[PDB]
Amino acid sequence: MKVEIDSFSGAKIYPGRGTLFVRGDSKIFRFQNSKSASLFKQRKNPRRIAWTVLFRKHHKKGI
Amino acid sequence: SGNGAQGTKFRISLGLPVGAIMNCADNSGARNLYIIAVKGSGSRLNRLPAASLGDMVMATVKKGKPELRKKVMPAIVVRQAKSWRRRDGVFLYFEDNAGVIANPKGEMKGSAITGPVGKECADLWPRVASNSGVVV
Amino acid sequence: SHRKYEAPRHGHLGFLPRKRAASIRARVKAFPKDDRSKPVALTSFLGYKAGMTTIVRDLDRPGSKFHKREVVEAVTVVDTPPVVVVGVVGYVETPRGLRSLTTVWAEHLSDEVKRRFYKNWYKSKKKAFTKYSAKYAQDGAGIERELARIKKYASVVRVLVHTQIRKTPLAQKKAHLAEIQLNGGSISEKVDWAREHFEKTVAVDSVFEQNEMIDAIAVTKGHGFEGVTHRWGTKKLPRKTHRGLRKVACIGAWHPAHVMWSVARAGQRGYHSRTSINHKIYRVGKGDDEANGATSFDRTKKTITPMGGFVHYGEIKNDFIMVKGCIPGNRKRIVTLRKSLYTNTSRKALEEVSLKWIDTASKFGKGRFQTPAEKHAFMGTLKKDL
RNA sequence: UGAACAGCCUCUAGUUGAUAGAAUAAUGUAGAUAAGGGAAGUCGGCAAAAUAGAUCCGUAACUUCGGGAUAAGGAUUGGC
RNA sequence: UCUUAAGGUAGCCAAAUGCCUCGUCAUCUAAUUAGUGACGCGCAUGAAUGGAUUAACGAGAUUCCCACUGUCCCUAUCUAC
RNA sequence: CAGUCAAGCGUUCAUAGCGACAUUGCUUUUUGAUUCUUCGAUGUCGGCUCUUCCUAUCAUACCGAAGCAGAAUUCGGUAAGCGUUGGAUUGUUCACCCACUAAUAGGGAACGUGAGCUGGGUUUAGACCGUCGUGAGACAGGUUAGUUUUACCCUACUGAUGAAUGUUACCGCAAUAGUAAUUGAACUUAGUACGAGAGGAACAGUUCAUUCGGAUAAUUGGUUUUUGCGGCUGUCUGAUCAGGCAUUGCCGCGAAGCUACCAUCCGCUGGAUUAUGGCUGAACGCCUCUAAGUCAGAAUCCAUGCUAGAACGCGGUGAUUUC
Ligand SMILES: [K+]
Ligand SMILES: [Mg+2]
Ligand SMILES: [Mg+2]
Ligand SMILES: [Mg+2]
Ligand SMILES: [Mg+2]
Ligand SMILES: [Mg+2]
Ligand SMILES: [Mg+2]
Ligand SMILES: [Mg+2]
Ligand SMILES: [Mg+2]
Ligand SMILES: [Mg+2]
Ligand SMILES: [Mg+2]
Ligand SMILES: [Mg+2]
Ligand SMILES: [Mg+2]
Ligand SMILES: [Mg+2]
Ligand SMILES: [Mg+2]
Ligand SMILES: [Mg+2]
Ligand SMILES: [Mg+2]
Ligand SMILES: [Mg+2]
Ligand SMILES: [Mg+2]
Ligand SMILES: [Mg+2]
Ligand SMILES: [Mg+2]
Ligand SMILES: [Mg+2]
Ligand SMILES: [Mg+2]
Ligand SMILES: [Mg+2]
Ligand SMILES: [Mg+2]
Ligand SMILES: [Mg+2]
Ligand SMILES: [Mg+2]
Ligand SMILES: [Mg+2]
Ligand SMILES: [Mg+2]
Ligand SMILES: [Mg+2]
Ligand SMILES: [Mg+2]
Ligand SMILES: [Mg+2]
Ligand SMILES: [Mg+2]
Ligand SMILES: [Mg+2]
Repeated sequence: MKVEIDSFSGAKIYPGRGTLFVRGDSKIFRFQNSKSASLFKQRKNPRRIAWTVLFRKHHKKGI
Repeated sequence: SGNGAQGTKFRISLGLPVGAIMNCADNSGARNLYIIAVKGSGSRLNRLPAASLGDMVMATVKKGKPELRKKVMPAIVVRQAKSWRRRDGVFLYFEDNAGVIANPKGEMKGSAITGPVGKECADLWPRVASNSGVVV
Repeated sequence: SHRKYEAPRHGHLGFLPRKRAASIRARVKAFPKDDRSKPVALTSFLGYKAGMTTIVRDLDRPGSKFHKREVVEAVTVVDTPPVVVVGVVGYVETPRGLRSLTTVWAEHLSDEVKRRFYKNWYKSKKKAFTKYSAKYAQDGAGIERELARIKKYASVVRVLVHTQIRKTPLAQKKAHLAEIQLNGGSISEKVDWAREHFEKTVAVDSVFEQNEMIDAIAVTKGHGFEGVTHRWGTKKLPRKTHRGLRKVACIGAWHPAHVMWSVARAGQRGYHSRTSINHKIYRVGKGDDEANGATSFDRTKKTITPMGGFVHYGEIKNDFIMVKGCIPGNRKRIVTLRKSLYTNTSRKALEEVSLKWIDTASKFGKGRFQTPAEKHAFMGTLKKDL
């Protein structure tokens, strides 16, 4: 019962939701859904995807 | 699972059937392992024996040291790459399929493991757990 | 000649015929064995499958790796508004079988149960039980005579109950009527427990308790006509097969010069009566209880209903049963929950379950918030201004 | 458009013909997609997939010296 | 020594030709009645009834490898008719 | 494939296990023998797929015997309930090997199964080779290429309706038929019993797993005409906006539904028996599990439980047409 944070979108991950990905260098990425997993696998920059936490932080939205 | 295995393994989704070539994660000299059998597998018509994380398999070496090639030897699967679900609800997977050459008792032929190792594999195989670096 | 490679049979010959069940309400075919010492009680209950959700709990299983660790489990919610007792049946033992002797109904019946006796309720003059209600004219002497007959005869006593379907988010309006056996106490005690519970309601917490193992009796989801590949699970034929590959290649030998009853053949899949057993009750929730979904570890003020409601069902306003795993039947389907037929001491039973968290994210998509307060606190202010 | 009488869209001209309506079971015929594995399938990789244009690199054995050769194997490509 | 008209030369080979036969050895594989390379008393190879080789070519036959994939593990789902 | 006898083997010893010389049978899964059926045609090998049956039992249950300390084995009884695999080479049946496994037992069903497939083989016409033949040609010799047709009828089977019973509605019973779960590992027992040592168990308990079955879709994954949102090419609507067409234009994501040991859950407890071991106990003053009587006791049987519900089996109950 730990609420994790999506490594791409910054979404909160509740138990049993999404996937966990272990990269070859043993770095762990958590994804809330297959949308975040797919954009990460497509090598999209989270800072250039308008609805992510990094994007809104970088462009100072809702602050 | 099998000889030298510490305890029982809760079921993991099978991702590696017979004929799968998985990377070789130790420093024995082999570059890959060709899965030819899975220890403890059941019997069903047309159903391939398939391995998962923490399973002992019988494998051959197709790339690597010539003294390691052309032989049948045990191996333990240390990274799966097929998504599996732990009891705590997490579905996870690695990039690649990896295993380490073992003896039938469960001691690693090599002395180091390259890359991460699944937690189920480390809990089953103490020699793998002691030789491993980062576990998941 | 012989088969040349052994393979187990496809399917189960004890679930035949794979035909549509005679009714949408699967019948309870065996009740728990009576114990005259215990107090008089119901043996089963009626409810409606709402949907499934997810929980997290600590596991108490010594010797297992996940002992004292958190486990995510699927559960099924059944909406169980209190049933209304409207009748009592007496059953006498005969060399031909258990035979109904008589039925006694309550003085007043509701419209939702009177609808069950009509195919066209709107056209009807609604004359049902009008002359029967006159048996209570002076002192219900006819009712007393029939109850006396049930006490004198009738080794087995069952009560007729009906659902309160009006309290569910269903369009049906026609309540379900069922017989539920009474276990405990003498025959006279059972007859009394029916008589002072006519037109009264029975709550689900008076029948089922926390951690109890119960059975689910329901008709399964319908799928219409199915071929053998999915109705029986046979091997698909090769890609090169002329005139179809979703078939059984050999449906019999030359002799016997017939197709066997045991050969897999296409036909109706689903809509079968199923009695599934050993489902553990994880929560008995109350309708008149805000924070149904709040636990000891949570204290997050939320009901059991997911955001946007249970998909295709609606919202849970009544009492409910949370059973581990899945039960036969689809959402909105009438399901009968029966007490366990035997005493289970397998230590997978009789293990006290304390929930830590109940999932209430939307099931209409990839729900990422549990409450609207959580959603508003995460997303901040939107253009839509409340 | 494009190397193009290729494929795709349009102008002039011509046609709008081929029994229809309703519903979307199984099995088909035609078209597709698939986690992980990757020929373990099968008599046999049958069938399908993968490759593919152009530019610039880089191309072995062998050879009748003409070839092999687009060998193999790589990089790039829009708009303004 | 017997007998022929003369006794199979150069080559080539369990070959699309070798019965025995799944020949023996090696290689290829975890494992090969398959493939390849050798061997040759060759049931019954062999020189324009052409022998041996051979670059290039082939909707010819065959074996292995890389890639690739629903061929398969093991199925599922969708569209039109 | 099984039996009878018992020379001999088995340190000692015919019969723990074997068992020569002989000899009695059984079976029809080999190959022959025959020519009764079919030549106005019964599609002729194998494999794939799928069901069932047999037992002469490989494994699993319970047992008896051993040259059974233990472990591991071997012989045998009840027993076919339940399983009996993945591959390399071969068209192969067979074989052989690799490997897992509790085990990789043997057979039948028109050498089960071609309007089920496939077409590798065999099995027309093309072609090559070797031998044979003057030759045309021959070759259960090799090689290569060679159209696999029809169900809409009857029955069977799988599912689906349905007249008739005063009508109609609801709640039920239960005859009959079906039936299901299976196997392993790890921990503990225990480095204990046993054994000089070497080695090395079992019952009770606990946690998982295999094979199978029934369901289910919270989650993860797959699927996409949600043609839902966005993107991209070509062309057309003068441009913009917004769209058409490219037989679903293509790409990304994609709810819902469906769905996967690719996901999750669940798969009962009583009685009577077999083999076998017994008690009491004669026959036969003794003995004896048997003759009378009787006690335990198997993956067996029958119930419990589960599925269907006789459309010519039954019950209870509601209303039963005022012009
Ligand atoms: K999905
Ligand atoms: Mg097969
Ligand atoms: Mg065909
Ligand atoms: Mg959902
Ligand atoms: Mg131009
Ligand atoms: Mg056009
Ligand atoms: Mg047309
Ligand atoms: Mg795939
Ligand atoms: Mg193969
Ligand atoms: Mg072959
Ligand atoms: Mg092709
Ligand atoms: Mg070349
Ligand atoms: Mg010579
Ligand atoms: Mg080969
Ligand atoms: Mg050769
Ligand atoms: Mg020769
Ligand atoms: Mg040509
Ligand atoms: Mg004759
Ligand atoms: Mg005839
Ligand atoms: Mg004739
Ligand atoms: Mg015929
Ligand atoms: Mg026997
Ligand atoms: Mg094969
Ligand atoms: Mg035949
Ligand atoms: Mg045919
Ligand atoms: Mg036939
Ligand atoms: Mg042929
Ligand atoms: Mg010919
Ligand atoms: Mg019965
Ligand atoms: Mg299923
Ligand atoms: Mg147009
Ligand atoms: Mg066109
Ligand atoms: Mg005695
Ligand atoms: Mg009836």
